[PDB]
Amino acid sequence: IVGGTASVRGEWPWQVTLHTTSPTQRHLCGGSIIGNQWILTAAHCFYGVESPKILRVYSGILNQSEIKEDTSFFGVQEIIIHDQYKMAESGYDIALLKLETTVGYGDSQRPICLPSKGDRNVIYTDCWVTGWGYRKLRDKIQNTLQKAKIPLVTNEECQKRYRGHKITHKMICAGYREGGKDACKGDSGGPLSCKHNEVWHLVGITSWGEGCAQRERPGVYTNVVEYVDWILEKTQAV
Ligand SMILES: NCc1ccc(Cl)cc1CNC(=O)N[C@@H](Cc1ccccc1)c1nc(-c2ccc3c(N)n[nH]c3c2)c(Cl)[nH]1
Repeated sequence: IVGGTASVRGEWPWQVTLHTTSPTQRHLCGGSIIGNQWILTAAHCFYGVESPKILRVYSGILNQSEIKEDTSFFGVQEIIIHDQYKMAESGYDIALLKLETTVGYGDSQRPICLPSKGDRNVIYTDCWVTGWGYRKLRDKIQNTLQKAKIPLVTNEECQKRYRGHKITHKMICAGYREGGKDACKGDSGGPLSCKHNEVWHLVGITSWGEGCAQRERPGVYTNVVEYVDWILEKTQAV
């Protein structure tokens, strides 16, 4: 996160750190708890990932330093990538992780509500992007979970900012015209959480952008409301 601040413990209890153990254990992507066996993240995170056996999900983490060999985690039973997904810039940048065991809910880990079908017409004015990603273009993964409030941008306005790309309604953008606050390297897969009627909703999935927090370059997010049926299809399968 560029231009953000340290989060308070328990502030984003749906935020997870997805680690890889191949070749060395390290943070790979952000993610969100949406169910007691389900993590919602970005499909691009799994480029070259041949097995879910190399993945570890850590919930209830403020600081990456809390993760040691003895730290409990959730194994991944299955990686579910949207089957229309080709690349982040083309959309369908969404994936589900089916966990091997059940997340016990508490004040350190709980699910975030998915947007409602009716909420496609609602205007969110209180949106936050969270993660352990870089604070600048050339940096390292941050110890403490960072947060930054970002305004949503219309599709039309986002499309003017990305000449040469096709910004679909399955994408949602967020950023300041002058830049300064955004997601950066290591934040992808994480949430864009918006508070409306005292309830947090998973409005976006950190997907892609041209650089980090650049002037007239909004962050591009998977528009979660456009995938609620896909999420229900994969999580509510008979
Ligand atoms: N252009 C930035 C931008 C701006 C606004 C918005 Cl909304 C989205 C984005 C996108 N921001 C991303 O996170 N992009 C992902 C893409 C990607 C995901 C997974 C694997 C490969 C590529 C990314 N993650 C890392 C990364 C991961 C882990 C570590 C680590 N342990 N050390 N260093 C790291 C660095 C890099 Cl580099 N790039």
